Amino acid sequence: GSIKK
Amino acid sequence: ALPEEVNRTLLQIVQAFQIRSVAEKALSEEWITENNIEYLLTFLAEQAAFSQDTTVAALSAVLFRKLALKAPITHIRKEVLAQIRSSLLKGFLSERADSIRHKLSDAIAECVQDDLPAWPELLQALIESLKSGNPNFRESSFRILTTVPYLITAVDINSILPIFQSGFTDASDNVKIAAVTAFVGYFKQLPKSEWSKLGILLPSLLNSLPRFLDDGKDDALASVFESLIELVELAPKLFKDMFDQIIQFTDMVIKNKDLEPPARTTALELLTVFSENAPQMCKSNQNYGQTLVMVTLIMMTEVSIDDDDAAEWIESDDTDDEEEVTYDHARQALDRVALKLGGEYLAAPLFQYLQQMITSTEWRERFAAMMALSSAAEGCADVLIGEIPKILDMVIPLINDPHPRVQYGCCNVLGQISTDFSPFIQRTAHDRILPALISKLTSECTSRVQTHAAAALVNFSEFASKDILEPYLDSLLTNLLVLLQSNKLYVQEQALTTIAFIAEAAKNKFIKYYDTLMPLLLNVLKVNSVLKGKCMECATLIGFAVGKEKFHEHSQELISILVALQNSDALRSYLEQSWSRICRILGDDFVPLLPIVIPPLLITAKATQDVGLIEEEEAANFQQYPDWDVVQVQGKHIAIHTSVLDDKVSAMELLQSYATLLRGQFAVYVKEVMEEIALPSLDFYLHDGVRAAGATLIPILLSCLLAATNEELVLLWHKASSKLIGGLMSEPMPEITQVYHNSLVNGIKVMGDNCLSEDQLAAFTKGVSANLTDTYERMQDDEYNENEEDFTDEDLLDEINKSIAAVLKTTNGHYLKNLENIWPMINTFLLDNEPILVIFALVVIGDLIQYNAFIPKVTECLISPDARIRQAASYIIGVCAQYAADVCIPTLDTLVQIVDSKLEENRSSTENASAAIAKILYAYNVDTYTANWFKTLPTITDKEAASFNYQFLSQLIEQSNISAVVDSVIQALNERSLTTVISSVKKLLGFLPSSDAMAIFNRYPADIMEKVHKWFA
Repeated sequence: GSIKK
Repeated sequence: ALPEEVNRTLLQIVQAFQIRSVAEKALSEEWITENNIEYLLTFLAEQAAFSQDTTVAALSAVLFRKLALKAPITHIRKEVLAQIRSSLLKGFLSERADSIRHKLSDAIAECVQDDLPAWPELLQALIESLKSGNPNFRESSFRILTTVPYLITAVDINSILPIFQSGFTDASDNVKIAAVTAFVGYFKQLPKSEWSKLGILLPSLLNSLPRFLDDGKDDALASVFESLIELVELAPKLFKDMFDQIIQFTDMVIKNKDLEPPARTTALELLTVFSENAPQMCKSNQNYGQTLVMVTLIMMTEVSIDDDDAAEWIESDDTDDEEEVTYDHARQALDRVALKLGGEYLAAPLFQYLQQMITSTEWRERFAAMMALSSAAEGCADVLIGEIPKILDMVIPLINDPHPRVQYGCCNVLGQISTDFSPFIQRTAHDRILPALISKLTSECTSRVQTHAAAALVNFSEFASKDILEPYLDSLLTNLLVLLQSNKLYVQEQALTTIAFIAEAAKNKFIKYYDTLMPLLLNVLKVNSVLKGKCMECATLIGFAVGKEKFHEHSQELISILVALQNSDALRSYLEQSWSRICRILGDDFVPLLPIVIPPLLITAKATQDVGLIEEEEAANFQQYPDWDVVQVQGKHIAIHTSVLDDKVSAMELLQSYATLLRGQFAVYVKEVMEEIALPSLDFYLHDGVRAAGATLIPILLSCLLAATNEELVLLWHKASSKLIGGLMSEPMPEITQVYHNSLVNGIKVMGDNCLSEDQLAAFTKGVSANLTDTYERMQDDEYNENEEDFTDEDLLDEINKSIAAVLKTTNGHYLKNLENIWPMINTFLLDNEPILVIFALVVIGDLIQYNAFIPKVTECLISPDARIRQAASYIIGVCAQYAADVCIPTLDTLVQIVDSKLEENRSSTENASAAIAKILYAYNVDTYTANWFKTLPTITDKEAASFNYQFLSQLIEQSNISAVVDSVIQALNERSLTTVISSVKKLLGFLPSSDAMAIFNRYPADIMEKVHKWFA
């Protein structure tokens, strides 16, 4: 539940 | 050519392919012998060539290919190989179906080998077939040139060049693809010394490209692009003088969005790959970066086609839309290029576009601007870290954009940059970022935007202090409680995860919020496995944050629910980490829970290599799955279940963490884990992760057993050390070799003195030799390529020095004898121009003296431009005077000069030289030399060097330097480099009246003065 590429 | 007898028998068998299995046995058991293999190969070659049945001819050609390797074709008599070759060739030139000529071509390829007598009938057959009016004849010829690239070397240069030039231009696209494939295949198979022979044909290839767009054959264009992508990875410099033409052509293809994605994505990949193989070439050309940025920005716009309201995107998962392919490729492309070329090259052309797109009335461009910055942020961090109020001045105003996906887009940036610009952005922009993200948690915004803002809060929290988060916590949590009440499952799940990692960062500052959140969490669990998994993760992370005592108010109930969940694959991992996290909380109180937790870990960690002896065709067919991989060992393929072995590693990592925490409490499992899991894992040759996990497991297991208690510990260590040693002279991966040596040191550290036997020490020397030999060979290895990443060699040589030092220590010297056998290789390192091998050799010699023909190079290394070499050399000279004069005293003013330096990069070197003075000055004990040494003080970086400088300083004791004497000690203590010269100093202050004694500390602040009194009298 995080923002990643 | 065969007796009529044999034909009917073999024809029946090949046709039969009860009736079938009888044929398979007959072939493999009877017809593949020294007495029958020649007849069989003769038969199959004839069937493939002359049989007018499709299946018989096809299978025979396939069978002939397979069995040609195994025989091998080398040990076949002359008269029969000639007949086989001639029949294969006759079949090739006859009328066969396309698929059969393909299989004939593959069969023919097995009959060409440097082993064998020359086959000039084939070369002349190919030359005429290349001129044939049948595309299949021309295609199959290039196919053979692809399989047997050395045939290209055989043809005269003035024939082979027009052949490829004709191939690139051929009216048939199948021929063109095969021609390009053969051309590139030439480069990936032959040495570079053969490259400047077809290399001159690249302009012909590039000039053939615009033809694909005219004929409207973008599908064939994609295939050629992929072959070109491979050529860039092999010989990028070949593209140098036509670089701009490549760039403009890829640009034209990508902008043409009436084309299908394959031509556009492969064109993008072609452009991208230049940055990964020729970074200097890309940087020397401003047109590349500008085109790359422009093209990726265009493709990132292609989202929500025929849906301007994004009414489909609003109503879906927080997962990615698999249909937005060009958008996905553009993101990864920009990211990959930015990582390679850096900010100072393409930050300016990027922002020149971002400034524009931010103000568009088309929301897709406003959205794209946010995603582009998100992708490029990491690679451009070296520049964008400094322009950090600038970026927020563009991004943050877009948070309230009328369109939801622009809002979503804005949250994504703040999230991504919270990671890439950490930890500086947390300390600096929390005042702007957190209020921005918090304002989007409100329930008036759409679900997708709330969720992504909550996701961004995880990124920010990861590197934010508890002191910084504290005034934001209540507002953060009240909002997330609302997200927790959503009817959309993915909003609930994100709310739990965000809360969990906010709590992790908050630590003890979260105890405030325990009483309100924990019952809400318990309620969720008591009633969607992803939900419960994230909920248990949230509960245990909160538990570690607030501490054991506070956690105990719900721990047992939480544990009972965990048990129900475990015995009821995302969930399995959530449950495992929860158990592991509870262990970190409870400490020794976790012991009664081991019978619940450990047995499933034991099972998974005992998984064997699921291998499948595989065959050519039904491979790649297995490659589809991410959980399967196939490789070749020595000729024959194999298929391996990678995921199963990954799960093995994960289980071993958990077993290791339990052992590390519990120490002696885990001793009961040591013997089982060592013999059934740790050591068998070293023989896992198709998965290096397992091998590494098995090695690191060893010293910690023995550490557990020693603390609890022994012949078993000795027996297990002897078994563990012997398999570690045996791995050194066999392990192919240099990365793994480092782990074994590191594992040995850690093992020796645990087991103590006399932990090795004579055999082991000798077999260890063998491994050290093979490791040094192969490292020297690899490091001793351009017209086509640009001029690191090889610290793999340096890190390997790093750990080897520590193993030698460890082995020397446990043997208390007696490894000196064994170590002489590899001095010839040691000597070469010392006298090689190459820094890494030089540093290694110097460090070894320093460890040697610790317990004639090297002083020449060491004194030369003293004045070296490299500080690492000066440090190692100085230590050698210093350690010489330590426990071993005709060199020390002469070099004593050399080291005076080297000392004169105090810079972070070279601070370590000048501190060893410093210490090297102090013990030349100790064994020989000049009073002007000491005065020189005194102004090298204090020593704050090197521990062992500082340890002695002050030892000597206390010998010169037990004027006006008294405050320089004291501060030298104060700075050493405060910088934690040294730790009773204190006793000596206090005596010096004793010979002065108090008023003069105290005033020395009249320059230190409260911080250090607090320590000073808990240091002295």
